[PDB]
Amino acid sequence: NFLVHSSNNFGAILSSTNVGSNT
Amino acid sequence: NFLVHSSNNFGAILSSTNVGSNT
Amino acid sequence: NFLVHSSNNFGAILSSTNVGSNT
Amino acid sequence: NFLVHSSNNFGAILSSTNVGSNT
Amino acid sequence: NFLVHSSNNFGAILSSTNVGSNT
Amino acid sequence: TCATQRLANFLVHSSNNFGAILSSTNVGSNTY
Amino acid sequence: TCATQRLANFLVHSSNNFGAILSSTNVGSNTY
Amino acid sequence: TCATQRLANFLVHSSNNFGAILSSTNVGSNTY
Amino acid sequence: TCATQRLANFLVHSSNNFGAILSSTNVGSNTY
Amino acid sequence: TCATQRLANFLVHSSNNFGAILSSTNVGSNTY
Repeated sequence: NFLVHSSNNFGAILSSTNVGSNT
Repeated sequence: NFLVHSSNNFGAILSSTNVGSNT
Repeated sequence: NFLVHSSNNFGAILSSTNVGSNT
Repeated sequence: NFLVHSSNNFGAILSSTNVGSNT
Repeated sequence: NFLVHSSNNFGAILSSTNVGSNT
Repeated sequence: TCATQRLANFLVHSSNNFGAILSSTNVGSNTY
Repeated sequence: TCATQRLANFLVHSSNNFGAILSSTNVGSNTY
Repeated sequence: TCATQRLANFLVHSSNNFGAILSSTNVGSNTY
Repeated sequence: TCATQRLANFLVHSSNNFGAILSSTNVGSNTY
Repeated sequence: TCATQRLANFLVHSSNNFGAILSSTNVGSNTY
């Protein structure tokens, strides 16, 4: 399909539900 | 399908539900 | 399907439910 | 299916439920 | 199915329930 | 890269949070 | 990379959190 | 990589947390 | 890699936590 | 890799934790 590669960065995620791609 | 490789980084995740891809 | 390899990093995860991919 | 290999790292996980992939 | 090999690392896990994959 | 702490105090209070509350105080320590 | 702590005190209080509360105070120690 | 602690005190209090509370104070010790 | 501790004191208190509380103070000791 | 401790004291108190409380103080000793 669309062949993703994030190569992202973060931090101090809190009380969320989803952090990242989905299919 | 879409063949992902994150290569991400984070820290100080707390009280979340999901951190990463999903299918 | 979509053949993931994370290669991620983190730390100081606390009181969460899920940290990583899911199928 | 989607053939994952994490190669991740962390530490100071505490009072969570799940840390890793799931099927 | 999806043939995982973690190769992860951590430490100072405390009072959690699950640390690792599940099926 | 010059960095140093010499601080006296700090207080925190919260009755019953539903969410979370951080308190970070570090020096020079890069965090991934 | 110059970094050092010389600090006197700090206090924390919370009745009953539902969530979490960090308190980080480190020097030069890169954290993954 | 210059890093060192010379600190006097610090206090923590919490009645009954539901969650967690860290307290990190380390020097130069990279943590994975 | 320069790192060393010369510190006097530190205190901790908590009535009845439901969760956990760390207290890390190490030097140069990489932790996996 | 320069690392050494020369520290005087430190205290800990907690009434009845439900969870856990670490206290790490080591030098140069990599921990897996």
